[PDB]
Amino acid sequence: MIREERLLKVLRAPHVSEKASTAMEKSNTIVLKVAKDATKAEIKAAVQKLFEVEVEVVNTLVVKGKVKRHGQRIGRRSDWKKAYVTLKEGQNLD
Amino acid sequence: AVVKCKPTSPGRRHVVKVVNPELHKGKPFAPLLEKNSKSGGRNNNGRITTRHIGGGHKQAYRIVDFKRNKDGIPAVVERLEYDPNRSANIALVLYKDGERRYILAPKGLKAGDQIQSGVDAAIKPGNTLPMRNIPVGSTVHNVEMKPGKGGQLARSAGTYVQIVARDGAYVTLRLRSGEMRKVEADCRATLGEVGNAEHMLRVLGKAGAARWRGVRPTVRGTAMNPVDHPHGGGEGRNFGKHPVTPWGVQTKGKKTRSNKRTDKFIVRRRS
Amino acid sequence: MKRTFQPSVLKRNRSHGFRARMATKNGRQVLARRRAKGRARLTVSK
RNA sequence: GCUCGCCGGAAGACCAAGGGUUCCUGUCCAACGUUAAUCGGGGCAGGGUGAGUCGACCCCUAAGGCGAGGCCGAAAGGCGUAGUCGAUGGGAAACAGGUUAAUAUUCCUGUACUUGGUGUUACUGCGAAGGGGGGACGGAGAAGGCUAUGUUGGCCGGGCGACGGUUGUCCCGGUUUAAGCGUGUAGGCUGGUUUUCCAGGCAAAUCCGGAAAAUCAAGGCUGAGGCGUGAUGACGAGGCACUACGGUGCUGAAGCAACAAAUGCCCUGCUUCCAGGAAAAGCCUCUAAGCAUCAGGUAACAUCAAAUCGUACCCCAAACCGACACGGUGGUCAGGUAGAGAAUACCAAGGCGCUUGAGAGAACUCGGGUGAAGGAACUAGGCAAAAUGGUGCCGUAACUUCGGGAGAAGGCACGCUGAUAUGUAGGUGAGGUCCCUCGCGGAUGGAGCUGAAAUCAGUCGAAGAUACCAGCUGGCUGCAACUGUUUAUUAAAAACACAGCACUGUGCAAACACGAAAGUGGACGUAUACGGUGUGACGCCUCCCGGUGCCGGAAGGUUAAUU
RNA sequence: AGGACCGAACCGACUAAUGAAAAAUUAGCGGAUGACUUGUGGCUGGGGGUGAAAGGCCAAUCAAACCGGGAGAUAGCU
Repeated sequence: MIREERLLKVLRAPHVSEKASTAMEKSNTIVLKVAKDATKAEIKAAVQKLFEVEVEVVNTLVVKGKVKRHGQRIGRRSDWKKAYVTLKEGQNLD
Repeated sequence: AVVKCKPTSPGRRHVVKVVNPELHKGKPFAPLLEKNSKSGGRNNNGRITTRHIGGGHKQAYRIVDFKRNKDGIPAVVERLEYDPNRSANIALVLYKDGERRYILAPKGLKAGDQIQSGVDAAIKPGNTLPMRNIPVGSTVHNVEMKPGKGGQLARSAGTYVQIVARDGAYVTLRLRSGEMRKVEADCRATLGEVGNAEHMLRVLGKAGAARWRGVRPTVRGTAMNPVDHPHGGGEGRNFGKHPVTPWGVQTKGKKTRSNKRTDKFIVRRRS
Repeated sequence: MKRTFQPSVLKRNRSHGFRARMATKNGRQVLARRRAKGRARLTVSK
């Protein structure tokens, strides 16, 4: 049982990319940016409540931040957690 | 028996094996085993405290019974076994009550021989009893110095002690060194000589053998530079000084016993 | 030719890392000194 | 794109460590790239790392670390008990195919497995900080059984030749398929089952150990591979539709047999040797306190569960350690022909041509090739080159510690073809036939397959161990017995070490060593042991105690604090 | 059987000629079941360690490491 408030905080965004699109189309799997602390179960819960859609399974991974250079000064982008969430057969997501 | 090995290579030429067939060809009694890791002759500070120790073969520790307290229960000798931890051979015995122990194998002992500890026990080889009960003139081994402690004198492959006298609460032992020593007469002792008496006839026959026995090589002080040893330095081979340890103390002759607490027990020093 | 530095992360950490430094008084002192100096990377710790 | 060349026990493929975006795409060429650069491991932007079963975490411990109390220490702190950490070791579980520009045992497809809860009905002794078993272990050697893998034939598809021949004993390609489940084999280990008692296993034990007694000779454990299923599937040479020339979608034959065969597996086995070969948990089992008709245990079945972190890419290197796009770096994989071979040569798969080129064809330098006659005359020195170089057989001195010396020396044979023998000796081994406690069984049987070595006869060349590969040999002699070690980076030796020898200390709270100490090593050793010193295999051997040391003595002389 | 023999890997470094290289190269060379070699982790600390002993090695540094401090040591010398 995850708290409503917690759930709302978990899910950061949808991730747009070719791969993501492919996943959505073929495998019925949505690619989300989620909180770095968000566990799989929590993510699933969030998905179910907040998008109103049955979840088969969630795979997560941590994306490491790229090191960049703004002019002369070096600086690193933040790490962030990506989640492939596979929706059950016949579940169409808006 | 001793066996001079045929010189099919140098390093085998001068080898003499001591091959006893009556030893157990097999894995030892595992309950009585325990771990025994190597020091490298280095103490808790991590410094080398005794030179020339290092390496050699992994060895288990056989838990030998030197206290020898199963009084009245007769044991029977199951087998003789190789112990890597000592010059003697050990013997796995089986008490009538079902317990097993390792003991130093004495001279005549073999599989099937019955042995017994206690005041009542028969004065025969391998039997153990207090030195007030043991007849004067007898050869004993595995001799306790303090009653109850465990055998400390005469444990090595072909050693034994003579009980020369029993004067009241003490008995006088003629130790293998030639030292005559008073010992409390209630101290325990095992009848006969300890076993593996042709141990001294073995000759390693190569450098490697020594190494296998965990003995690193020994450099001569005279081969060193003066900063290292008192004997060091000299152009060519010089040695114009009285022999001494690496720490400057005389080596040829200078006595080093300082124990004034046990001077009373020493009847006569060895010669 | 086998050069002197042959990196190993665990070894580095155990040797020089924060916790090791903390463990002893001299280590602590070193840390303090570093802090005083204004070091950004107080220890080898990543 | 087509040729050419190089690596191929790597200059290929996959990891660890280390790095940390170098990966992929688009875009830009100032700088960086030893030249140019449209290219890049460079700049900028975007994308990319998907796990119950791989690894970490986790449970367990080794060396070792920390260490409540504690012992010790001016202080700081040292050592260490209980404990708790610490892998490089022990501990549950996944395979095949398909897919991305870039991930995959992680996605998808198929087919699996594991150990937890929870609930069940069925049963009914459960229970640990404890007991026992197990885990649990060395070197070498030898086979035998296997597979990986390869070769040939069969089969299936395609081919009929840019130049003489090529419908055949011809040419090219393919002929692949897992874990799991079932079977429990080659083979290895052990005698089982029941009963009774017992000073043992810190207490108890129905467990282990020990005693008896009965009765049956098969009982159990282990075990590669094969076979079956998994699989009416998947993959499949290439054909056929579309084409953003990147590829996408459909389709799909055969898919067998024999022989050879590992250093891999059975094997943590067996045999043997002495130098005598981790630990703890998981796992099995036994009970105690306990609880007692409850919990807990095992039984299947249902359901839920398996979080977290790593996953790109380089990894003998242009990405790690070397200031550089410059030598070092642990593991795994190991095709063909020749060969003893992981050597060597040429190749496969795959990967590269080393980020300045173009000419010229002087001296001189580097790295190679050949050289008349002579053959060490060179030189400090045959330094360097040259030479020797294989298998089999014959043959082989002094001296010797009887092992050696010895590959001593020195010689002969060596290709190809045919025959012996349309392929032998051997190896393997199908049908058939017989037996049978019935199976992965035993006999007999020899088809097919594979296959040296030799002899005889012929034959070609200047030359047959034809290339690469691959000892120079002998004689006298110093030193050190020997194998070893050493001045990282001018010294590898006659130096150090060595087995052996001798002296000497040391009686165990050992001498000695590290420690203001506690303590630790010596050693869980005990004089056939340990320390120190010298000598240095083996053989034959090996006067002086005045000096300086050490050992013993203590009559006298001298002699501190103290008084 | 073997600190046995010939010989790749692997470990080394006797001879030779020659910055890519602050010790390498190519050609030969020694050991190659052991007193072998190697990965990972651990321990020993500066008059201290370790040393089959060369004053060797202890982070390209060694007859006393490096870093900071006493410290602007002292310098009848340049």
